[PDB]
Amino acid sequence: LSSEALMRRAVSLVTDSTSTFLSQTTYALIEAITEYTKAVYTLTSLYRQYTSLLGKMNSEEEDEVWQVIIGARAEMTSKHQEYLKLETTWMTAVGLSEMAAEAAYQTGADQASITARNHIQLVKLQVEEVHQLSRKAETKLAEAQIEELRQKTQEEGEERAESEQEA
Amino acid sequence: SEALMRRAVSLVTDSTSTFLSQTTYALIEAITEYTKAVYTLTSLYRQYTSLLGKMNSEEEDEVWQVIIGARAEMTSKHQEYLKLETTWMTAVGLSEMAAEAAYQTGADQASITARNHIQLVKLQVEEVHQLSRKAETKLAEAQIEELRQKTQEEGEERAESEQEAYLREDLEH
Repeated sequence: LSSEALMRRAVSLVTDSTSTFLSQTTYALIEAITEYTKAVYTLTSLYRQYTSLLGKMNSEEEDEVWQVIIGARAEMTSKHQEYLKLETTWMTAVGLSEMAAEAAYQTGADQASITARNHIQLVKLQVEEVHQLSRKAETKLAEAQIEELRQKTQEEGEERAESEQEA
Repeated sequence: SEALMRRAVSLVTDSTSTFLSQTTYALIEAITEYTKAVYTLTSLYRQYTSLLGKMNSEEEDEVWQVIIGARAEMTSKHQEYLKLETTWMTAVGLSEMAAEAAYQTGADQASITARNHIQLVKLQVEEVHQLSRKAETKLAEAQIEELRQKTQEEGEERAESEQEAYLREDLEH
C-alpha cells in the first residue's frame, strides 16, 4: 500500500482503540459515580432516621446509631475516592480521543475525526448527567445533615433549660 | 473492569506506536525530498556562478528560468514536509498521552516502551532535520556567492563597454 494508505490504516486503528478505551473508562466511571450516589442516599437516610430518634434513645443506643453513621460515611468516602481515581483516567481517555481525532483530521480521515468528536461529546454528556444525579443526592444529604444539627441544637437547648429548672 | 481497561490500553499503546512509526517514516521521507530540492537549487546557483562571463543574456535568462522552477519545487517540498511535520507532532503527543494512560492503569511496561520509542524517533527526526538545516545554510552561501560575483561581472562588463566606446570614438577621430 502507499504511504497515505498506511497512515490512514494506522490512524483508523488509533481512533478505534482510543474509542474503545474511552467507552470502557466512561462505563467504569458512570458505574463508580452510581455506587457513590447510592452510598450518599444511604447516609442521607441514616441522618433522617437519627433525627427522628432524637429524644427517644438511651445514651448507648444513640452511640450505636452514630457508629453506623460513621461506618456509612467511610463507605461513601471510599466510593468517592474510587470514582475520583477513575475520573482521572477518564480525563486522560478524553484527551487521547481528542488527539486521535486531530490525527485523523490531519491524515484526511474525516469520518474517523467527526465520529471520534461525536463520541467525546456523547460521553461528556453522559458523565455530566450522572454527576447531576449525584449532586441531587448530595443536596438531600446536606439538607438532612442541616436538619439533624438544627434539631440536635434545639434538643441540647431544651435539655439545658430542663436541667436548670429541675435544679 | 481493570482487565478490560489494560487490554484496551495495550491496543492504544500498540496502535499509537504504529501510527508514530508510520508518520516518522513519512516525515523523514518528506524532509529528505525537501533537502534534495534545496541541494538541487544550490547546485544550480553554483553552476550559474561558474558560468558568469561565459553566457549571453539569452542563455543567462534560461539559467534563471530553470532556477525559478527549482525554487518552486523546493517551496512545494517545503509545504509538504511542514504538513507531515504537524501530523508527526500530533503522533508524538498521542504516544505521550498513551504512555500516561498506561502508567495510570498500571501498564508500567507499556508506558516505558512508549516513552523509549518517542525518544528514538525524536533523535532520528532531529538528525534528518539537522541535515536539512545544513543544506539550507549551503544554499544561502551559494546565493551570496552568486550575487557577489554577478555584481562583479556587471562591473567588469560596464568597464569593458565604456573602454570600447572610447576606443571606437578614438578611431573615428
